Formats: sequence, structure tokens, C-alpha cells
Amino acid sequence: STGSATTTPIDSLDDAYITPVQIGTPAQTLNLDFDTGSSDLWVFSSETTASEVDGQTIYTPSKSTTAKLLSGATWSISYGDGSSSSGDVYTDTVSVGGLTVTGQAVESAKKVSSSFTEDSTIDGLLGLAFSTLNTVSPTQQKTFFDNAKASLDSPVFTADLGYHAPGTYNFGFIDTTAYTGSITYTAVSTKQGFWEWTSTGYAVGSGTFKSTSIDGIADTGTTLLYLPATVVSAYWAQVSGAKSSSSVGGYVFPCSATLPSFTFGVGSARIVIPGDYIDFGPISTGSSSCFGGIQSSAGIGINIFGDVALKAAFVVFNGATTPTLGFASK
Ligand SMILES: C#CCN(C)Cc1nc([C@]2(O)CN[C@@H](c3nc(-c4ccc(F)cc4)no3)C2)cs1
Repeated sequence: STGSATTTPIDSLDDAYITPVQIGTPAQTLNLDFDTGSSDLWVFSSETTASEVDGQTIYTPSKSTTAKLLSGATWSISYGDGSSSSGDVYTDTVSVGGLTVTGQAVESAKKVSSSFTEDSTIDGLLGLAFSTLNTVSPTQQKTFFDNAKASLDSPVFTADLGYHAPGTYNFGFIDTTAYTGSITYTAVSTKQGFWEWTSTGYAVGSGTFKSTSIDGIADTGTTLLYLPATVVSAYWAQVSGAKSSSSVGGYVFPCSATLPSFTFGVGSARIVIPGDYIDFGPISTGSSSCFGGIQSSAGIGINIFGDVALKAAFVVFNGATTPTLGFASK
């Protein structure tokens, strides 16, 4: 089997991407944030505290003939930005782009933190990291991809995120028309439960390439590119007036600037992030200070190849027995 679904930016900044997902019978379509950095599929639901729901579409398990309470199971998760959610668990039929998993754990939110309430366009998350990170207790649950894997034509999914434009998540096949050149595959460590890999270095603009190992994760659920302070400083040093602002919480730059590109290494291959992808616009409406799309990972504890990096590439998440990540230009 295979599946193919379009993913769409939630706003003009590409802050996140949402993908329609069918849950239950008859189908209830919710727009979920596919997150290769976590492993819970959770949804706003008829159980979510009413004061914490503001415009989201909710899953109502009592209206699904295929829903079953996963008796006694609870879940509770926090994300890198400090957001969080928790609740109980149903199993139900879940379909993404024509690919169906029966008996998928659908984690129903009883509580969500303010950032989720405020994002009226995000009806929940669909985790695509390794199932070892799933938070369901006392019986840990598998991700949608893990459940689908044995039925897929190939044990892979691909992320083809757009820049201020829709893109595609495919399951079970590699669309050879979606990229240019070759896909360079690189080894993955699952030791932390992430799609963790080692980039071979970087370049700023038209500069020479610096060969240096950068361990990090491929995370579709993170907006920005978080890299070591040394790398980030070398990038922003090329932008007149750019500075790290403690009040803003990261690097800002004059909105009058044209940003240089940023290249990252994948083995002997290179992915070039255009400068425009690094511009997240005014820090507040009307401001002439713009927020940078490359930020320091210092204090996160991990480098994160988030959407800023991933949307410059066609990315293969190969979940074979020895997992790998593939990157191609596009
Ligand atoms: C700090 C620290 C140490 N480590 C836990 C950092 C990491 N953190 C992650 C993720 O939690 C998993 N992916 C990303 C994600 N964030 C969201 C999200 C958050 C709030 C919203 F309102 C909407 C979406 N969705 O996915 C971050 C991986 S490593």
C-alpha cells in the first residue's frame, strides 16, 4: 500500500504545516501537524476542556462506530518550546492520503497548553519519530508509520515541504519526479528515538564549505534551523546589523537586509537553503527588525534540522531495519 497527502503552511511564515487526516467511521477529518520529532498522534476532541478549545476541529469518538476506548491508557507530552498536552486514548481507523491503519492509537486531549489553544488551525499532532518515544502508559503505542510499515510497498515516508506553498507527505514510495539529481542517504541513530543523523558541515552564502560533524535531528515539527552557536554566529556575522536579542529570544536582523543562503552537508552532497527561507519577517507587525530562521541550539541540547532546512530538500525517512535519511535537492 501507499498514501499521499498534501501538507499546507498554517500561515504566511510557514510556522507549521497541517495535513488532513481521516479518523473514525464515518470519517472525521482533522488537520494535524506531522511531527518527525515526536511519536504521539493526539487530537483535540470532545473531551478537551472547553475553555482550551478555540476554533479547532474536534474528534468525537462517540460518533465513530470503529472507536474503542483503550481502557486505562493515558498520555502526557511536552514539546521543546514548553507546550504540552495530555489525556486518554482510543483506538480507531486512521487514514492519511488513502493509506489506512486500523486500530491506531488516537490520543484524545483532555488538556492542552496555551500555544495549542491559540493555534486554531492545528487540530492535533501526528508523530513520526520512533515509537520508543510514545508517551502512552502503561502500554506504549506505535506511531501511524510504525503501524503502517509492514503493509507499505517500501518501509519509508517522504517529506516534501513547500516554501510559502503546499507540499506533500508520501508513505510507502519515493516519487522520483519530486526531486532533482540523486538522493544522498545518511545513517540514522535511533538511540534517542529521533531521526538523528550527522551533517558533514556547512557554508554561508558563496563561502567555502567548512567540513565539521554536526549531529542533529530531522524534525518536521520544528519551524526553524537550530545549530551550534559557532555556526549560527558565522552565518549572522555576514548580515549587517544582525544581532542576538535577549528580549526577542534569538537572532534578529534588519528587515532591509538581503540574507545569504546557507548550505548544509549530507555526506558528500550539499543542500542549499535560499536566503529567503531564513527570513521570518518582522518580529511584530510594522517592525523593521526581522526574525532569523537560523538560531542557536545552545540550551536546547540538540541540533534541529527543522522546517527551514527540510523545506529546501526532498527528504526520505527510511524506516527499514537499518534506518537512514535521504536528502535530495529539488
Ligand atoms: C528544549 C529541549 C530538549 N528537547 C526536548 C528539544 C526537542 N523538542 C522536540 C519537539 O517537541 C518535537 N518536534 C517539535 C514540535 N513542536 C511542535 C509544536 C509545539 C507547539 C505548538 F503549538 C505546535 C507544534 N510540534 O513538533 C519539537 C524534538 S527535540
